Amino acid sequence: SDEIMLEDESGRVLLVGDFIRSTPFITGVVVGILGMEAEAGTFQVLDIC
Amino acid sequence: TVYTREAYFHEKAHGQTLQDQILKDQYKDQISSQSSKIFKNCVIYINGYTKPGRLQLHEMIVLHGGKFLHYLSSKKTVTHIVASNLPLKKRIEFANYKVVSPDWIVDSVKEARLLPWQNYSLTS
Amino acid sequence: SDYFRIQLNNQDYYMSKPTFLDPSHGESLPLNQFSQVPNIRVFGALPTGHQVLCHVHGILPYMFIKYDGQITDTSTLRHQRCAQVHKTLEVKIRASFKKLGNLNFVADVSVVKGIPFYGYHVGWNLFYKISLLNPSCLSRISELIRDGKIFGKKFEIYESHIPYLLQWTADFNLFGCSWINVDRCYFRSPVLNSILDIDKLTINDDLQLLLDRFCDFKCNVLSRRDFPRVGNGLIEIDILPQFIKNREKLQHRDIHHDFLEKLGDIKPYVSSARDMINELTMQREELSLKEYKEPPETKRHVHQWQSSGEFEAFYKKAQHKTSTFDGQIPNFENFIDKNQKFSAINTPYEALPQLWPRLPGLRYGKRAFVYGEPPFGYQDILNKLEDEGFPKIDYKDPFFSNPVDLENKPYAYAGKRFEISSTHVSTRIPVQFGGETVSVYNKPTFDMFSSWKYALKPPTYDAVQKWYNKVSSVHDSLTHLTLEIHANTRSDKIPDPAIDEVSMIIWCLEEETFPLDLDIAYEGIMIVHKASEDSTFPTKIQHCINEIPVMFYESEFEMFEALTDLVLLLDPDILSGFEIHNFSWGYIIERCQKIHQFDIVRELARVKCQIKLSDTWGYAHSSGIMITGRHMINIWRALRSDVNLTQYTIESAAFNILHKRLPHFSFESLTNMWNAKKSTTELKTVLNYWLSRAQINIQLLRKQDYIARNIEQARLIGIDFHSVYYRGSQFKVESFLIRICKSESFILLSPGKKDVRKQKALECVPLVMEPESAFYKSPLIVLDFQSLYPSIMIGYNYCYSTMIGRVREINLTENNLGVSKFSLPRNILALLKNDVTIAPNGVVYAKTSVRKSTLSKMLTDILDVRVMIKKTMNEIGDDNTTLKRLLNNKQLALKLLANVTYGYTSASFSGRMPCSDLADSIVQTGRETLEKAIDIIEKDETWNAKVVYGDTDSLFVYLPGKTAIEAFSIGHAMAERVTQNNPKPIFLKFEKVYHPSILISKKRYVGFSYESPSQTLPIFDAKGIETVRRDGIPAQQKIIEKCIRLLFQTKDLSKIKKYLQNEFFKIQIGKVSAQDFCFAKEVKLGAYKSEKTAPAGAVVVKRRINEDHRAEPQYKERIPYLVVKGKQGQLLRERCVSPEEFLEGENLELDSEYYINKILIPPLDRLFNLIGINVGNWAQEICGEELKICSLCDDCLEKRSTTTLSFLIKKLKRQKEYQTLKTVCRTCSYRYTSDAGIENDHIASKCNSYDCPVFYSRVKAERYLRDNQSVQREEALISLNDW
DNA sequence: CCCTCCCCTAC
DNA sequence: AATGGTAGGGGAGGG
Ligand SMILES: Nc1ccn([C@H]2C[C@H](O)[C@@H](COP(=O)(O)OP(=O)(O)OP(=O)(O)O)O2)c(=O)n1
Ligand code: SF4
Ligand SMILES: [Ca+2]
Repeated sequence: SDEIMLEDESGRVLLVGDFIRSTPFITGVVVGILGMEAEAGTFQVLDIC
Repeated sequence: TVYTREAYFHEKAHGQTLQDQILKDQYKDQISSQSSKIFKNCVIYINGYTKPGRLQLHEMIVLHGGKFLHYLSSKKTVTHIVASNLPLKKRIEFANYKVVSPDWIVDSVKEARLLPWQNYSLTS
Repeated sequence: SDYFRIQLNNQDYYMSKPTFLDPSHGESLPLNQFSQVPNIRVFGALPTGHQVLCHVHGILPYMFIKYDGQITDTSTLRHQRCAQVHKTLEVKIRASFKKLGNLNFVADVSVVKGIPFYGYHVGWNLFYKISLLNPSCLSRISELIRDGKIFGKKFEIYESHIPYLLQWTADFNLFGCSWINVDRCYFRSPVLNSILDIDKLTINDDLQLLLDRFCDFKCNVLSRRDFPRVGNGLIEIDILPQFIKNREKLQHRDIHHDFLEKLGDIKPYVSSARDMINELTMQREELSLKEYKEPPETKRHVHQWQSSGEFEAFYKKAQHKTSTFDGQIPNFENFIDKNQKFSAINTPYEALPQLWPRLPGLRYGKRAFVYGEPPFGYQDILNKLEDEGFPKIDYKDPFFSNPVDLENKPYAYAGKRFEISSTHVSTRIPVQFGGETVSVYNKPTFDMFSSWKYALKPPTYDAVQKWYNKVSSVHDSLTHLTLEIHANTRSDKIPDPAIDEVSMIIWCLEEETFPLDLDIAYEGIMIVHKASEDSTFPTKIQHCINEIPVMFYESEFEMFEALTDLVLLLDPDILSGFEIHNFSWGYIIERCQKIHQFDIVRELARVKCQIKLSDTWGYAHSSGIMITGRHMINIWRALRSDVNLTQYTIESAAFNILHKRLPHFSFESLTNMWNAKKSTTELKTVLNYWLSRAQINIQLLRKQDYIARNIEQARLIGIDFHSVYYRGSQFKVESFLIRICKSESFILLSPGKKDVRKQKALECVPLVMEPESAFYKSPLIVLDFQSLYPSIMIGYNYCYSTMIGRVREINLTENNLGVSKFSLPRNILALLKNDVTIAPNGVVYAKTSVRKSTLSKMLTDILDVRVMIKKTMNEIGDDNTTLKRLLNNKQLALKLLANVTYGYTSASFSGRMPCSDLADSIVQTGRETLEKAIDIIEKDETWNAKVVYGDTDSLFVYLPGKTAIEAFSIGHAMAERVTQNNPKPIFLKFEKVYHPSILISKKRYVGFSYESPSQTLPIFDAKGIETVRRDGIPAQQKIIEKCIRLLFQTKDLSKIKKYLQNEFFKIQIGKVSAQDFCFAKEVKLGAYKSEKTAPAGAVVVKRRINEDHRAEPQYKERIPYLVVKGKQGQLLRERCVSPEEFLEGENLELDSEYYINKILIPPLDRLFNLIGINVGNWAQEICGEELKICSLCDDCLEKRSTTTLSFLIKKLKRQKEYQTLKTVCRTCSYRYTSDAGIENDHIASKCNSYDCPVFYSRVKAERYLRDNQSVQREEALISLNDW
């Protein structure tokens, strides 16, 4: 898996965008993802919390 | 009832006994009281390779009295057991039993009298 | 090609009302019609890959009986007699069933000629040809006829044991899993059936061209009203026997009616072997190999037996008895009755077209004396020493590394003295001059100021440096489908087809052999999910999978209907599953039959209508559930038959074959992870779990090549796909015999059960020489005949058609031979005074010159195929290990087929055509050949070799001190000489050589085998010993193998003793994996006389059944169990600790003493008593935290700085081991979880697979951490640190 | 101490 | 409801 995916005990969606690409991440932590829905079943990342 | 397999061996033994009796009846050339009852009330089972070979010693055993056993199912219903070679484990298991060389039957047939197994014992 | 081709996959027969495509009249009774006629349904596949249902009409089963008439009839009384006998038989049969007309049971009777196959018959024999309308009643009618229920006399029946389908295939030259050729066919109502989208999806250009060429929509298309579609296939067709072009290609020969072979007037007898040979040659040509050839050698055989003279005298007496008084001597030309007017009658194959529908240098010195030359040389010394009486090579007997284990006791066993001496300098005898030892008697006198120097050389510089340096566009296969289920059980009770519903079904069609390339993903997931449940669940599942499309249905019934529709659309030929009895298809069938009240078996079948009773034989052996038009296999049973595993578990099988480890979770874990409102990780884990199960099963079937091997076997034998693994080998033997013998107008006897039971017993047995229990240090040459019994059949001409009778009791009135009694001609023996062969038991057999046997031809073809396969196997060395394995499997199958062909005789139990005399002669001549080979080997003075062991064909030749190099040539010479002295078909091969060999008893030997001189690493070969037996435990097998290897390599008993002591100490302490100490014995619940006589595993099975009735093991299924410690006098069956109960037991300890004694002492003693030592002596020779003998903290000496260090070291080691085990388990569970973070370690710890040692190690580590000892160590640490 | 039943293997 | 024979050995329970 070369892409970061989000889960909140209800579903899993794909996260895209250069904001989240240039940031290391480890499973078990929670962040606030903000953005707009992409053309496909993916969520764009614009700002993070 | 069901044939199964345990009764199959019993029927096979009965058929072998019947065939031996038929062969004895057919072979009437044996002299009376001579070379015909030397192996009376004696059961001989062939074990392993024998120099005369089985189905030839079998005829000598059947014609000259006694019953031939093909399967040593029970150790009580056998008097003499014939085996040219015996391993150490089988020698230990068959202790106190009369094990003789296969030449004993042919020697008794040639001599026309039952021969003791003291001299013809497999041991020593 | 120009012929319609359908691959005969499955065949079935059903009764139907007569039509104008079926014969409605009989030749014997033209005034009576047929109430019903039999029809054959064939489920075939076109070369394009599309399925097709084929209906075969006009095929009527028939049987033969003795003719009561004469050969002088004027072709008019014969018809009246046939009509009378037909009427009488029909009336009697109908009365038994409980003139009129409307024939329903017996169709027609005719008079045909033939040659009986049971015995030596030359002249033409007339036989009745009774044709039956109901094939299902063939056995009943045969039983009625054989008992004389219809006729007054007990008429013998002929050709009744052959199945209807097998008889039809043999008559029409049909082969299973092979193309059928028809010139024209009658199409059903629709040209392309469309259940849902079948017609549109499966339409292709090839089908269009085929239907345009072979159909015109004016004549081939049948009426909808009279011929509706019955099969659930794309296209259904109807044919006639005339249409089938597979016939008219057989080679019919009439040479058995007289002595044609002897008079001289006029190899691939089986057509199936040619295809296999061509395929094998094509396969071997892909590797740029050479051509195929075999150079024969001339045989100088004379072969009189032990009792040849008595048999010859009896034969002369019989010839004197059975001979006409003076008169003209019989001749081969005029022995038979010529001008017999036998041309009026018709041959059995010529009667088939009748009743058809018929549709429209250094100086010595200044003064030096030279001594005499040595008497010997470098090369002659060994020969002189051997001639002196000592072996050329003095192989070292087993010894002791140190004399402390000698014990100074006599080593003997069963009265045989054994001399064992150590190589240590303490026990080595001093060098003696002139035969007298020299030693010092006076006390040593040491002086003052004496210097001494060390003797042993130090390791060399080079050794230390070296140590540091190293350290085809045609469908020729069967479509495959796999199904698996998931059930939400309540608590821990396993799935139940009565209270538990199916929640998920996973299917994966095998894409390798699936044609038509239709629009599907080849994998699908079906899960029930009511709309009243939690929402967004389908989206979550789809996003979790994202590769395999998933279909969701509101109710279980809708899901089952969708699965049935998908099965109909794909129309797979094979339905599979690891356990299709308690799970997979069986669970779904049980659910539908119980709660849904739906007959899903009929829906899954390929026929809408016309389908009875369950078959216990199918459940016990294989393929318990039968679906019409499809073949189902119990894949776990197939793996059990193919590979010899110890658990036969999906995880265990995957690890053993595919080398993939699969974690196993309890059903409670599955039902807790499959619940709603759960994390996506759990759903992904369970979905990947089921997907991995299905894919692993598919890969297992692909790797084992079960489908391909079964298809090849069906093609070669001629039977259908199902009968290869469903029916026994007698079916294959009957098929081969019928196919071979139908070309010679042969008629086969069908004796009843009573005749087989009353047949002569089998007194003649194969020779099993008793071996000598000793350790053979010198190389042992083993010689085994290749296809000894088939070679005997080929050479001595032993077959049913070449038997004159037993040498004794021959008479011209009545003789007993096998299971039938016949009469001999007046001067048959006088005419055959030269072309006869006397069996060693006293049976006369016709020579090959006067009569060639069909069995000889069949066995010769089989042996040629096997020899070619073996040559191809030997020609490929390490190039492709899978091709070698496939060739080995094929040659094993061919050898098994030949053995079964032999075993068709001597079948006194469950035998359809047995013959005691023939099999007795075969085994007796085999024993005589073995005895002659032994005599030949022992007679030659060039080698003093004496045979010590011998199997039915194998011969163990001992070569004392032959250096193992000349042994190869010696064995080759012995094999060549024995083959030369034997007949032409009989051949003896060198096989392998046992350098180190141990002979324990009959059918039990272990040793190192050297297949070829070029081999450098010997291969461990074991037969019958506990290493290969599955009745023990893996630990004992490993211990025995290690001990045998050490004894054979180092020959030092001290190392073996030390290893055994270490293993015993480890077992007593408890540092064992607890996985290699479990037994694996199959249990048959319904095959036990009583509970007292039940096996140890039966107790565990009953205990598991008591707590839950759904845990019923399948027939012959291994049940693991262990033996925990118990009170003195307790029975072994009482404890019967299951591994699940043993591991869960808090205070359960395995019986170390019981294991160490009863699993190690007997086999090790048996393997070692031949040397002169017993392993029992070695076994018997072996308050406070620390080990102060005795001492709060339970420690006398404080030693804080050392005690706390030791405690910390032990705790750190245990913690590191536990962490490594947890990491390994997490990595393994990542396969399903697909995540390395939290909620995956919990899933990894949830695994409880009993086929993986990592789980046992983790359980042991957890027990050690939670043990009371760990608490004591912590308390001691706290007390010591309290300062 | 030997027989019977069950398990397993070799041909 | 179907089953190809032969042989041989070992271990547990009851004599
Ligand atoms: N299940 C079996 C195995 C063997 N035999 C008989 C017939 C065989 O001819 C003989 C010897 O069989 P082998 O297994 O030693 O091998 P083959 O003789 O079949 O041939 P090869 O040595 O080439 O493997 O024993 C039998 O009747 N049933
Ligand atoms: S135990 Fe650990 S390793 Fe063995 S299978 Fe289950 S998870 Fe994989
Ligand atoms: Ca062989």
